[PDB]
Amino acid sequence: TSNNKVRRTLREGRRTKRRQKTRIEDFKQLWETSGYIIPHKLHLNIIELRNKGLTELLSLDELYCVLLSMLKHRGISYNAYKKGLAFNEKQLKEKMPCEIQLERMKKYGKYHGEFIIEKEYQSNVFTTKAYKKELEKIFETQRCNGNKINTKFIKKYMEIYERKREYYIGPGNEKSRTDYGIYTTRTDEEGNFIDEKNIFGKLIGKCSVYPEEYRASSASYTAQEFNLLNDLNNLKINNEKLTEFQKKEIVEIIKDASSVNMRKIIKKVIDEDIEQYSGARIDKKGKEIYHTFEIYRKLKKELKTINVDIDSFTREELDKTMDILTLNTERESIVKAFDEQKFVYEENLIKKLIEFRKNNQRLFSGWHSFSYKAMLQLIPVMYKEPKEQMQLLTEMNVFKSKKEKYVNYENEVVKENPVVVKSIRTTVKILNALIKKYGYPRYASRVVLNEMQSFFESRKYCNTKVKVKYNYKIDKKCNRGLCNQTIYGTREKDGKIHKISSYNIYDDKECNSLKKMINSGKGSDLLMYNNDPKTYRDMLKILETYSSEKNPFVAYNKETGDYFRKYSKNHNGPKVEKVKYYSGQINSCIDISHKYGHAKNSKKVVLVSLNPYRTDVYYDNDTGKYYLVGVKYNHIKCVGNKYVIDSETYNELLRKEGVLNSDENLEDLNSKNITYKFSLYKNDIIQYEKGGEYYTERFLSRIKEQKNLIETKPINKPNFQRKNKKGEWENTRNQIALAKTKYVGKLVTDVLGNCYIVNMEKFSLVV
RNA sequence: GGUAAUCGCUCUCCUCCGGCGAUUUUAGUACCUGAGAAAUCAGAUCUACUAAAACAAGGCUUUAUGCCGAAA
DNA sequence: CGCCACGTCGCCGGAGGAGAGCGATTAC
DNA sequence: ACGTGGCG
Repeated sequence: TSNNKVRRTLREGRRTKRRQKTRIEDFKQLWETSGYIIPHKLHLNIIELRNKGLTELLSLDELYCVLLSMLKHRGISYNAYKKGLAFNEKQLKEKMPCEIQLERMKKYGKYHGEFIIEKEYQSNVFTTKAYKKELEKIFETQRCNGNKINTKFIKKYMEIYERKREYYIGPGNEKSRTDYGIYTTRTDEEGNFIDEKNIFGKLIGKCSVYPEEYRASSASYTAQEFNLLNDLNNLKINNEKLTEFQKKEIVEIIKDASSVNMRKIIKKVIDEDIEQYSGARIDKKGKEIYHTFEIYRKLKKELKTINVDIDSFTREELDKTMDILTLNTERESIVKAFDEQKFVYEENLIKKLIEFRKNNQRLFSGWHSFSYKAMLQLIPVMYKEPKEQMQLLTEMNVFKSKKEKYVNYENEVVKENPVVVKSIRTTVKILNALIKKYGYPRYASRVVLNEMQSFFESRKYCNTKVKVKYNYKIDKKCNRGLCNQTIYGTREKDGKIHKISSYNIYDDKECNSLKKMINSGKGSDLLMYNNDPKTYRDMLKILETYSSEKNPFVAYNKETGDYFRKYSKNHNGPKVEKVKYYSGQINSCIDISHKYGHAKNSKKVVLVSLNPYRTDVYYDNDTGKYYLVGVKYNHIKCVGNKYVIDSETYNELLRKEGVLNSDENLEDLNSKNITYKFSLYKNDIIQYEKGGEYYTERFLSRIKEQKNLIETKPINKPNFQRKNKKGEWENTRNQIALAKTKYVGKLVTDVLGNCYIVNMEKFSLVV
């Protein structure tokens, strides 16, 4: 679902960012080990340094800065994007992208790939060929100008520069075993690591007859033999069926033919006129559907120029080579696969097959359903006995069943969409529960229906009529969405630290937001944009003259044409398109400013909207006080199995909620009779006694700062939180203070519907 | 009805390799305001432009085409 | 202290498997 | 969906 697509985008982005950091670090190491020192003062006018280096000598500092910049924007190697590519192509016939960006700076003062200007589409997404040409020019100029660079440095820098792993290798290396790439963590009997040649190979589907074998590639010898036998076997001519001798002769002729016209060939082999035709699959659109050997004829006409005999090839060698040509698409993988195959190939054949793959890719459309085992079992009996393929399939009746495992006794069905997997898991859980209690009377739909029918027909004396649970559960996992990204920068006003969000003017919704903020007087009181007093009333002047019911700036550039700039006698003011404004205080935050060089917990840069994990109801028998000590996702140091809250970052919430003082700790609880009464997770069940009616409600989380604040959900349905008025469902919250109440209770509820009352739990420092 | 195989045309899922961004902190310049004839200085450090770093909090040993980390 | 309105990340490009659906069919 | 200040 959208969530796994998100997980993927983040994983790929993280891998690319980490590969970029490694690139920069390796460049720094090469700079150190080559006899040069990293400078301390960095230059900002990088592009002008590129222009200088094209012709004139550059210092070590300038060269270091330009190389560091180059390693970050090394371009792409092989709508607005394609049109921008066309413009870079038409401008690259004379010059390199550095000069184009120079001109963009000179006449527009910007570089990035967003240049709506009819409209022109200047951009920054260039091609690696131009960057490499620029690097070659720069390096040659510096070398000819008596620089300190030696050829080893340029060669090694370009080796670092062109770091690009291949899509069929993935992450991990020969010492960093991960199950996401080629170098895996599984160990053999000797303890050595396991190494593959291509990742997609294991993903190939199984055969439809023998479920322990890999399918065949539809471009080989045996595949085309089988398909041409099926096609010519079905045809009926002159109310006579083709005989075995006729089948052999027609196969020999069609293999030996260059262009196929089976009306003519068939009348030649039969030696009899033709009055009627059946089995011919002429398209109503005007195409004569035939299964003649296609890859055969092209391979014959191609390899016969260099005079290489395909008939000299064995069947297994041809099938194997046709499989590798099907899967492996690049030169290196193909060469390694042909090396692994002990058969010896001339380099001419390798190049010949590679160009054949690259020019007629459409032939290798996919994999034939069967495997080579069933195909080799079928073809000889297909040739000897002139019978239809479907009947020959059921002769050995190899499609018996797969009920052996089911009569021996989820994973046997789960293995056969990451959402319906969970759905069917819940279905089978409930079915087992009801079976143990009492009672036994699409692609996914077909699979699940067949599995249920098979399982219920495996039972003895069963007469079940199978004629044709939305992931409620609970949450118990760690390492979920920790925070909501969006790094925030915060400032200070009269001793209070306020988080600052910028407002985009050029968005209609935000244009209306600024409209209602300015008109209500709630903007001028804030000190944002008050640092320029003259630059503020210009907003009002532009606004009230052109208020309307649209974006005032849109009409401003439509009528006047000029944009909005900063007050200046010389009209030198940079354009204003985004205006910051205060948001409010921060109470819940993640202290990050220590990752910017600032002091610990300086709160200069924060991240907001943390997520909850658990809250532990606490009860003392001395007076029955309430301590709904909550826990959030940040306080957990987990990875898969070690859901450890740790000793610290748990007593601090304990103390803030009032359980403990500065001295008392997690061991000073028995003294006041303090221990768990429950352990509530998201989408749990809790009891309440508001006003002495018992309200059984779903616990969600803790919010705000007020002590004993619980958010509740209607037991019945979370999708009906509180419908207050006639026909509106406001998402009203159940912010409630549990400072003065007297009861709380959990009802562990399995799917069958039973309710279990819970008592003093063990502890929560799992692993 | 159901099953297998083919051909052509239209949608979805998983995995991998990259690019352009966006948001922040620090620094420079412009824009503002004082001193100054101006330059330049100090201070504001709001609105942009340019560099570097951060980019789920955090963890590894494999010190590198390094690795994990937002879904059963 | 209790209410209730605000506000939260996008776009491209190359692959390769694996699922379906709709038309023609050949049949069990 | 659901945190998380401000303003009576």
